[PDB]
Amino acid sequence: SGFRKMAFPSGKVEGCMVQVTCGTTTLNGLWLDDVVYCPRHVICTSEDMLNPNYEDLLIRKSNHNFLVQAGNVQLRVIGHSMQNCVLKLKVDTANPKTPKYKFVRIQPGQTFSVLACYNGSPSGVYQCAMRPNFTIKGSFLNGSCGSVGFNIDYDCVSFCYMHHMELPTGVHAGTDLEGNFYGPFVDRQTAQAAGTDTTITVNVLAWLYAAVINGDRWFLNRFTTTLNDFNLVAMKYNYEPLTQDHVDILGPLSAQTGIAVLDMCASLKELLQNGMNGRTILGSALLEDEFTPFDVVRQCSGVT
Amino acid sequence: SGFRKMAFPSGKVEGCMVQVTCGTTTLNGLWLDDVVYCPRHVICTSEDMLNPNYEDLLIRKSNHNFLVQAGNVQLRVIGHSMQNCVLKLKVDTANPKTPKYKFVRIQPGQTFSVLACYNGSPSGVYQCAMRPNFTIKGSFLNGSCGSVGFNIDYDCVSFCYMHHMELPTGVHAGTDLEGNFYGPFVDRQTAQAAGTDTTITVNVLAWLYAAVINGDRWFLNRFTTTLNDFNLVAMKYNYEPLTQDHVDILGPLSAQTGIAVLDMCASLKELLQNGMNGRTILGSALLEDEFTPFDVVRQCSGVT
Ligand SMILES: *CC(=O)N1CCC(NC(=O)c2ccccc2)CC1
Ligand SMILES: *CC(=O)N1CCC(NC(=O)c2ccccc2)CC1
Repeated sequence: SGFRKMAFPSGKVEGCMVQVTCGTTTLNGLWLDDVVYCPRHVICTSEDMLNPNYEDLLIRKSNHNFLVQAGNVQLRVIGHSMQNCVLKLKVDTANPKTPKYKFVRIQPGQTFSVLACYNGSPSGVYQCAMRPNFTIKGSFLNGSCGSVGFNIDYDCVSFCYMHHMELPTGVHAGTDLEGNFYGPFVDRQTAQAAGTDTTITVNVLAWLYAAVINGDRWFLNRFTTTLNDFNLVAMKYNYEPLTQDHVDILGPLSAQTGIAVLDMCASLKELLQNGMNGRTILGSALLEDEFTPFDVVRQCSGVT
Repeated sequence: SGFRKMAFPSGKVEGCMVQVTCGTTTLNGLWLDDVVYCPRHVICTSEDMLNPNYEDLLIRKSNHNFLVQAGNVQLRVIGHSMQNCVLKLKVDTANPKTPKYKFVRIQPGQTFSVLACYNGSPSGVYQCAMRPNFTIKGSFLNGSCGSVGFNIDYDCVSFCYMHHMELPTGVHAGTDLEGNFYGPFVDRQTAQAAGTDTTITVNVLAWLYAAVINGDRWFLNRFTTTLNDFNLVAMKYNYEPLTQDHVDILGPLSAQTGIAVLDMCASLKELLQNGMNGRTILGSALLEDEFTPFDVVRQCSGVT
């Protein structure tokens, strides 16, 4: 029993983190096979970052200007290219610790672990979600750019995120590992405001299932609802619309608990309308939305 | 910016987890040097667990009854002893992945990372605290016993916890790595009830500092208090008494923010008396008490 916000074990990814220095800027790179991936803003002076022309800035850079250090050993750079907003530094040595890996582009609502690094050294690991506004709510200080987000399927690491930007509101923007930003954000120090941070309805319901499975049941009630009725209340409270696809995805948790998805919807409706009344659910005073249905089944069944 | 519940990177500990089977019971062991550490209840039948005599049960066990598997390779057991509530299985091979390590016994209020494992395989990592009642609030299913709690100081892993027991109330009890239970708990299926789960006052204050550092400031007020006055309000709300030692420990966060510890005490007093009024602090609707002052400085300065 018990239910915790849980990160993937980080060893496989720890084995891929290096330090990248270009001029006076140090941040993190990802070493997979003979390629090191890093944010292209490594080539910027703080000055450049106001309106950088990356193709023009890159012309002034040679392979020998990209200092790549794995622990205390230097790596030899034999090539460099820009793909979107990442640099790919080709090195003469394949990472001997390369795990099986994929590059995946996740959807909003999907969760992943972040290994926060500084100067290519891991500081900690925590669980995130891609927000509906395509931001993430991270912990990232100067030097943490190039930290990555990942899922693990048994022995295969799926890299979904590389950290690039803090918005003036203290939320975070980055890319997939092809260097394409999640959402409308750019690697430029400009006016960029996040949209509405809506709540991931399907994740909340999954977490309500996790609560029942673990003994927290006070919020169960005698009511049901419809998708359309529920969605009226979702709209008013800035929750994502619930689709039949979301209902279908919650089917296994429905099966295990014997609580129909739409009955659990009626519980969530009352919680939105009435509040918690100073009570808690799995040690939280608000409705948690950074557990996917997949996360809940994984943790409640003990997958490794 | 940003502040997240953050676990230590888990690679160093992943490299120490093995599977231990005695009869029909499988759980996790910790392989450091040529010793595998595991809960002595591995030798129990579910039946034994009502009133086990461990010395008598152990007589019926030989080295060859302890099946120890590191990934897919079996380890040869050449010795076994009981120390308190752990078994030490001597193996003929030193773990080549042994990190620098210590065994430490932590105090209530101190935090640590747990690497949840099943059949010697890591499933995830999360941050905990030793509760004032000497329980922890974990996520532990059947097969997770022998999972360990740790801190990392740069390159040295300090092992503080091994998972042994779930109480009927869904909270968790275990040992240090000398096999001594935290608190009054025993490895017996009996009536064991946790005491008052009081709030770790010094941790809450540390987290309030983390909030100010990261821009969440609405709860700052025009008031101050005294240790004695604050402690009257702490008592009523089941908070640990605040000592001068705790004030001294918060000094650096005091220095950095320029908010006197006793002013921050007056903020915490008003929050206890008035509630959150539907507002949040670092994305939480309750006062977080599983960040130590040390955790807050570490994360806010980016130590690796
Ligand atoms: C995220 C990361 O590690 N970095 C990106 C930000 C870099 N610093 C700056 O360019 C900067 C900070 C503040 C004002 C102006 C410029 C450090 C590396
Ligand atoms: C924690 C862990 O991995 N284990 C301890 C509990 C073991 N199961 C039992 O002895 C048991 C469970 C339920 C009823 C009776 C006995 C599995 C291993």
